[PDB]
Amino acid sequence: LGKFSQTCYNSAIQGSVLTSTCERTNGGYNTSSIDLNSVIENVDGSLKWQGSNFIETCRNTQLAGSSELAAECKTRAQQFVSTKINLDDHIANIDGTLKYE
Amino acid sequence: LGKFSQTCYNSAIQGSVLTSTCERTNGGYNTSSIDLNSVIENVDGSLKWQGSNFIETCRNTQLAGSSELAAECKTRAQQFVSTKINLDDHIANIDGTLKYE
Repeated sequence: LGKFSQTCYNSAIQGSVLTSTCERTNGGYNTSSIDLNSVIENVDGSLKWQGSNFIETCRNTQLAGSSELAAECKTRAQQFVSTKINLDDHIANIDGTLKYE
Repeated sequence: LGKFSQTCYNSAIQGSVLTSTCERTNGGYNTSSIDLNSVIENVDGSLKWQGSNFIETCRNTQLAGSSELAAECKTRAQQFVSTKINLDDHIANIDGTLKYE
């Protein structure tokens, strides 16, 4: 997975766009770029690799306790993980209607 | 932030949709549902709160060395902090072109 920099060089970032000159399988080089905006995100100040849609990659979603979303979610290696998240962290009651904050 | 469960009852998860009977600012009960699909994501098997669009909430992006993207990104409390991520984690050279895997 990854490791572009081992066989590429003259790399540059301009905003979210990475450009690099990379060795071809059968010889010679090619310059290309990739826009990282759809795959990297800012999570509370940290750059992180964007995850997947949970309805697509998790099964058996259900409420655990009174406030927790639980599911079995796939790793990038297709192993299932038992996982919980507390909806009380960012889900509020505003005047009777559920809202995110 | 949050704490919907202190003032809501009969809470239900249907797929990505959360439903609850909630208390209203000035009495009575409200029933709302909210879709968690846009605010929670599956990160490597873990349910996590989804972050922000990076080019919209970060600045001063640069490549630090051969493969580290460095930036200043805004935290939830609106402060800029320094952060980096290793592009070699998921950016590959596929026959001379840059690809995410």
